[PDB]
Amino acid sequence: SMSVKKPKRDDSKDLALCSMILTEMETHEDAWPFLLPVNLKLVPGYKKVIKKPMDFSTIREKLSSGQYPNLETFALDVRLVFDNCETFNEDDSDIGRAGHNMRKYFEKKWTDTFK
Ligand SMILES: Oc1ccnc2ccccc12
Repeated sequence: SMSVKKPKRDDSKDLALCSMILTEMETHEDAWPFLLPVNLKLVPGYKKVIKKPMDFSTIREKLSSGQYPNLETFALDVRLVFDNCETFNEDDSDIGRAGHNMRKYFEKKWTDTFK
């Protein structure tokens, strides 16, 4: 509360570390469904069903332009990519399995890096 501060976790390397994690996700062989925005003009249903589209290139642009106020807002967008994927794809489909794999990949990097 006012004039009562909790000890400050060092966040000086957060930007660099999130960038490294994102690079690792960008270069994963199962990242191909998530590299660019889904084409809303070519994929029936996507625009109406998925209220907040998100993809790696969009996360990269936001990270590079100071649009994440902290590391948790970055993690929220990454998870949104995989949440959208689960909403729109069957678990037993190529894209569906890719999403599950990528989420697992991300969360271990996240824990190992920050927890
Ligand atoms: O859910 C998806 C993620 C990435 N690409 C997609 C392409 C077509 C239909 C769904 C997709």
